Amino acid sequence: DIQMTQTTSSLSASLGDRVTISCRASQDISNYLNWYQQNPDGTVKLLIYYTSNLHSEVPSRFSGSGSGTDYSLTISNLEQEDIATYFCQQDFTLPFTFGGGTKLEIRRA
Amino acid sequence: REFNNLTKGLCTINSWHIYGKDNAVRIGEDSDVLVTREPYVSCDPDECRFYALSQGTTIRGKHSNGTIHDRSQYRDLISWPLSSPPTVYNSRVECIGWSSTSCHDGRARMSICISGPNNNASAVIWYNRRPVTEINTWARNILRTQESECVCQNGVCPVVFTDGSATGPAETRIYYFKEGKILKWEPLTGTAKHIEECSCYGEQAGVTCTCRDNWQGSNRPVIQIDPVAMTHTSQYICSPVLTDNPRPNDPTVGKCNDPYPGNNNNGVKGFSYLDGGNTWLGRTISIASRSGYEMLKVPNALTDDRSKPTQGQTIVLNTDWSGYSGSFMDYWAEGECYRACFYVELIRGRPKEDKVWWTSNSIVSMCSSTEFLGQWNWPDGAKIEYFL
Amino acid sequence: REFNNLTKGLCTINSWHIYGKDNAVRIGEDSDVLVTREPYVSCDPDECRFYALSQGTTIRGKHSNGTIHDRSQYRDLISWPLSSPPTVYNSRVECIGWSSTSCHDGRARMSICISGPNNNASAVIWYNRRPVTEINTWARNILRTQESECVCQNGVCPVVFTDGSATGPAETRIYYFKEGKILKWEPLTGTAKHIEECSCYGEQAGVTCTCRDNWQGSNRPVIQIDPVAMTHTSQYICSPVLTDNPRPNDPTVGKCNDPYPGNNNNGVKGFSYLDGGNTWLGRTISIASRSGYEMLKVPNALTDDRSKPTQGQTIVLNTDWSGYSGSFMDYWAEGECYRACFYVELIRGRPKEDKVWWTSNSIVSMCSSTEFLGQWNWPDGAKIEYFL
Amino acid sequence: QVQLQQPGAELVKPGASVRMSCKASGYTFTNYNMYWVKQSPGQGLEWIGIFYPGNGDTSYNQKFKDKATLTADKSSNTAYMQLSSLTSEDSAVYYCARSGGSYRYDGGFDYWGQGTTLTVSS
Ligand SMILES: CC(=O)N[C@H]1[C@H](O[C@H]2[C@H](O)[C@@H](NC(C)=O)CO[C@@H]2CO)O[C@H](CO)[C@@H](O[C@@H]2O[C@H](CO[C@H]3O[C@H](CO)[C@@H](O)[C@H](O)[C@H]3O)[C@@H](O)[C@H](O[C@H]3O[C@H](CO)[C@@H](O)[C@H](O)[C@@H]3O[C@H]3O[C@H](CO)[C@@H](O)[C@H](O)[C@@H]3O[C@H]3O[C@H](CO)[C@@H](O)[C@H](O)[C@@H]3O)[C@@H]2O)[C@@H]1O
Ligand SMILES: CC(=O)N[C@H]1[C@H](O[C@H]2[C@H](O)[C@@H](NC(C)=O)CO[C@@H]2CO)O[C@H](CO)[C@@H](O[C@@H]2O[C@H](CO[C@H]3O[C@H](CO)[C@@H](O)[C@H](O)[C@H]3O)[C@@H](O)[C@H](O[C@H]3O[C@H](CO)[C@@H](O)[C@H](O)[C@@H]3O[C@H]3O[C@H](CO)[C@@H](O)[C@H](O)[C@@H]3O[C@H]3O[C@H](CO)[C@@H](O)[C@H](O)[C@@H]3O)[C@@H]2O)[C@@H]1O
Ligand SMILES: *[C@@H]1O[C@H](CO)[C@@H](O)[C@H](O)[C@H]1NC(C)=O
Ligand SMILES: *[C@@H]1O[C@H](CO)[C@@H](O)[C@H](O)[C@H]1NC(C)=O
Ligand SMILES: *[C@@H]1O[C@H](CO)[C@@H](O)[C@H](O)[C@H]1NC(C)=O
Ligand SMILES: *[C@@H]1O[C@H](CO)[C@@H](O)[C@H](O)[C@H]1NC(C)=O
Ligand SMILES: [Ca+2]
Ligand SMILES: [Ca+2]
Repeated sequence: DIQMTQTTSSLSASLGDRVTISCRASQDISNYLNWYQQNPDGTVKLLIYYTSNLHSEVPSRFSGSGSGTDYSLTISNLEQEDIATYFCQQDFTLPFTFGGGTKLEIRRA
Repeated sequence: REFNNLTKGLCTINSWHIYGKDNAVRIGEDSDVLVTREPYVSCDPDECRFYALSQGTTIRGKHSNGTIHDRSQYRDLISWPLSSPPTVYNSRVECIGWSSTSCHDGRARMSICISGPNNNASAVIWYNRRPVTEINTWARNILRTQESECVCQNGVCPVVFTDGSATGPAETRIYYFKEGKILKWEPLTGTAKHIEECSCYGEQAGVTCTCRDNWQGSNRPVIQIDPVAMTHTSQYICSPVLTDNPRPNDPTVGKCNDPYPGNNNNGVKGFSYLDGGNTWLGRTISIASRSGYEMLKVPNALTDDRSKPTQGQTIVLNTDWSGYSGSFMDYWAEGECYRACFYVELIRGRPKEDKVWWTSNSIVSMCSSTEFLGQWNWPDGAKIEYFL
Repeated sequence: REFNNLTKGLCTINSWHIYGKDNAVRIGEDSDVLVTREPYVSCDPDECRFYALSQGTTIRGKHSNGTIHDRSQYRDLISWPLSSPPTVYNSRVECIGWSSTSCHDGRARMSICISGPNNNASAVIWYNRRPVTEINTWARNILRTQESECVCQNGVCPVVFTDGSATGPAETRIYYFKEGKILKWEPLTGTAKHIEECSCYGEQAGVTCTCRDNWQGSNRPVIQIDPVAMTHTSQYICSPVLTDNPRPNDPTVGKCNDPYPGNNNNGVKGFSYLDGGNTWLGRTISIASRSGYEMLKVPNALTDDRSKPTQGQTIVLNTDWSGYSGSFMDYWAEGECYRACFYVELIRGRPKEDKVWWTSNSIVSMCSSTEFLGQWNWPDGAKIEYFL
Repeated sequence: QVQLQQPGAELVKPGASVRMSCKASGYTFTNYNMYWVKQSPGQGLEWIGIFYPGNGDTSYNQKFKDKATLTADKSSNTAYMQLSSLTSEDSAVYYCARSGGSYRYDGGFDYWGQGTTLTVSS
């Protein structure tokens, strides 16, 4: 199937920080890529769709970009409430696939 | 009668007006309508009639259980009065077999039916109500052909067959018949990876066929066949408006000489009129099924690898089921240009609607207009709850 | 074949002899008769056949529930052998749509079918079994036409359409076709307030149509159309013998240039032969419904605002149901005068007989005699209790 | 307010069958494809299939064209998923989600249920 390569399942950062998550697709998905945030309980929320479109009521700080096989989510000012796992996904063709995910953490002493 | 000649060109297509619709399944629940599939329409110098692969059983009889199966010795190619339903009492068997095509060269009709077991199939070519030529299998693996009318120029009727793998390379040939006789044949060339279920139209002494790449393409192979020189060519619709199905979502740019990847080992018979800015594509609405149908103006869809729709027209809502579709034209209608036409086999029953044990269909066809007519939706119209 | 020509005049009408009657609903309960409505009859140089708007379902099948509804994508104009019932197996689809008209100019037939949604309807004009012209909606509000045969003179076939309000002013046009092509058109003039469902007859190179003023008239608008000059005129039957329905009781005097008031936003298609003293009117017997039918001699009914019947002839008892009715004539019968003819659609089922879920009909037609024949009543003949 | 309400957890004996209730409220049920997804350790997130209430259309992840049979009750506005022949490996978390493109297969899964955790044990 189209394999979704998400390289880095752990990203330490500090509140205030501009973090950037990257995603990879086996083949050229032509922008049909989305991003999901799964907060620690289980809530899977959608943020960006079709590479750059923010979903309804999604913080203006979240960015999404990338073309061809490489895409990326850019979180501007890391807030405590962003410490979740982000999953990229492609809907270019069936079946739909998801990357491995990337768990954001804090850099401390 | 002299042999026809692709003398004219296609008229400016601005709208698709309703042309025929036989509410076969509607009426079929209380009448003697034969179970069919793989329909199409063709015209002779004084009539246009529907055609299909009958299953040798009506819809309400017990012999309809199992009609999903598309190959048995109880299937014949039947023709019938434009827009009436294929009834036992009005249909006219044309030949025996489970894959066909038929064109009228001017003088008479040529019908071809393929029958036999998968590894041992044959195509008997009838010309004028009489069998005249036979062609045994070459790759011994489901010798199949067009499934829609063929086109002829000055006596020569090119026609496309395929014998082999339906999920890997195979062997297709362009046979050239005249009055039933094989004038020659040739293996497929051009850049088209796999060919299946070609929809051909004619205009300006050149035949154009849009087919099905079951193997790897979501875009579609095309075959520009020359009736006189008896050569041909192949490639793909450069357009990123993919028209096969299943199919991945629409890209920004498309492939011209190689298949568009994403989905493989599947597709549907479809068609298209490629006339420069005057080009329309037909496709299903769902990217995952044969539900809904639409027509779209995509100028230079054959050459431009970025071409996007500039006009449209729905035919079947997404919620309604479509199926195969193809082209045909009245090469005998009075006029200075050939009015492009097409039909969409509305499929009813299995595998989608499985409350019934049969699988059958009805036809809806349309032709072009130079007027910008308003659109209406054309569903099959039957209520599956009534056959329970 | 040369184009016909309204060379003769109407013969002296003294009696109406029986001409056709297909006991469609009678036979229909145990045969494969299509559900219809809006019938009429027309003749070509060698046949006269019935026509109607099929509903794409037979009477006994489950798909008849809801046939009251008069507009859907499952309706086609079908024609059939004079006096036989419209059976799936013998009917012949003519075009797709839910409003029509058809005349034969001598050489070939012209059929017109209107289909589409209320705000986006179109009329594709077929001439000789092939579509040739299309006309999109103008007021985007139920583009509708005659619902009975049209008349042609030397190649020109005038025909009346209406697009707009069915209960207030609208836009009607008199299109003039030749071999399928629009030679011209023009907006309605004359004193007629509203036009709908025109019944036209020809004689003496002039066409006469009697229509339906759904908006305000209980009397009926008339349109004297000239096929050569391609002009036309309108007014109303001066006669106080009102022929529309619903309709107020008969007055002593009538209106000639304005609609007769009392009942509005309703009516029925009807007809009349206006030939000086040789004039007969047709009308329903009930002033409140389409029950019963009668013919009456009302001399100078078109000019005389006081004219009352001098002869009569019942056709359908008051207790029996009638419906639409119109004119037609065999412009090809050997003779020195055109025998006037007419048909009355006997409506069975909903909304009147609501023990059934369908709505359908049968035809009874008659032509004139110079003899003073005795009268008989001609009901549909079916027993609604049998379809329960 | 799209709301795809889904039960907390299912407990079933290994080898049995089970049904995933996915009661949807908040929009025209008949208008949006309903997807199903499995989230398990190792494999991660996986799409099972799609049910389109508008006309009953379904498609499955070829790797699940046995394990699952999609269906839905239009009256109660619920979508369903019955898993056949449960084993230890079936223990994961199943989510039903709505399509951003409605009938289309683009626009991502705009709305998700809370997730039903299925358990296979004795
Ligand atoms: C003559 C005329 O006006 N025709 C238009 C027609 O008018 C009707 C009237 O509405 C009606 N009523 C009244 C009161 O007038 C009377 O009947 C009239 C005639 O029938 O209306 C239709 C319908 O809106 C209209 O068709 C559309 O045409 C679009 C062209 O538009 C523009 O460009 C023109 C010309 O330059 C310009 O004038 C305008 O300014 C522009 O708006 C065409 O784009 C539309 O088609 C897209 O949308 C459909 C849904 O509406 C899709 O199903 C269709 O496939 C296509 O969009 C898909 O594909 C494209 C191509 O890649 C993509 O860009 C989209 O994202 C979308 O893709 C997704 O859906 C596909 C299908 O499921 C998937 O396969 C794919 O992966 C994606 O998921 C429409 O044809 C007549 O022109
Ligand atoms: C050639 C011939 O003789 N024809 C007559 C026919 O003969 C048949 C024989 O009876 C039969 N048997 C035998 C043994 O011979 C064999 O078949 C023969 C031919 O079929 O018989 C009919 C029936 O009686 C007869 O028709 C009537 O004709 C009347 C003309 O009468 C006279 O004038 C002539 C000529 O000058 C003269 O010779 C006589 O001396 C006069 O009697 C005609 O008036 C009759 O029609 C009225 O009555 C009907 C009921 O019978 C109504 O339904 C009809 O509408 C009309 O009357 C309504 O309308 C008028 C006009 O405004 C009004 O005046 C009435 O008050 C009445 O109106 C009310 O009813 C309407 C309908 O419901 C409402 O809409 C309205 O508001 C009012 O409520 C009849 O046509 C053949 O000529
Ligand atoms: C054939 O169809 C019938 C009719 O519904 C069904 O009950 C029967 O089981 C079907 N055939 C088979 C082999 O199941
Ligand atoms: C038809 O077409 C060919 C084109 O080369 C031409 O040779 C021939 O003269 C034409 N024949 C008829 C029968 O019109
Ligand atoms: C359709 O007709 C049947 C047959 O009598 C009737 O019972 C049914 O209720 C009708 N349809 C509707 C929508 O009521
Ligand atoms: C028919 O009628 C017109 C009347 O002006 C006349 O010109 C023409 O000569 C006649 N045509 C035929 C074909 O009889
Ligand atoms: Ca393919
Ligand atoms: Ca009126």
